[PDB]
Amino acid sequence: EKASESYFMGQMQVARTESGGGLHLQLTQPRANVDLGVGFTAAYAAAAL
Amino acid sequence: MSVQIGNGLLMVVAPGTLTVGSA
Amino acid sequence: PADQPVHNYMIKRLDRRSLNAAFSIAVEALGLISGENLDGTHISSAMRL
Repeated sequence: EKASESYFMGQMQVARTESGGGLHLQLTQPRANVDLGVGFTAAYAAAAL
Repeated sequence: MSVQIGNGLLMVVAPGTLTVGSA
Repeated sequence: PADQPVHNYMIKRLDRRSLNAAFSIAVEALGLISGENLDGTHISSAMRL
């Protein structure tokens, strides 16, 4: 639908670890969401097979 | 708009090894 | 019985997810980038590039 999901994106965080002489970076981005329509807002049909 | 001045900080903490060994 | 106009009050709770991708880096490449394995030669520039 026109706007069927509230969706929030966080601030990206990076965290490493010196495992074997070389860095090992691990990027991470927290994010959360919530529906924002009373009643149903999406539906599928299962056409083919 | 996300990459390397805190990913700056992050990689090259590198050129510091003594932090000398002597009092 | 003539129904009186009904009201209500409903709330909704967020859900929290995440994402993460990672990438490593070799052990001697790390010496090449910083400069501790760099030599004032004509080859090591090529490897650093």
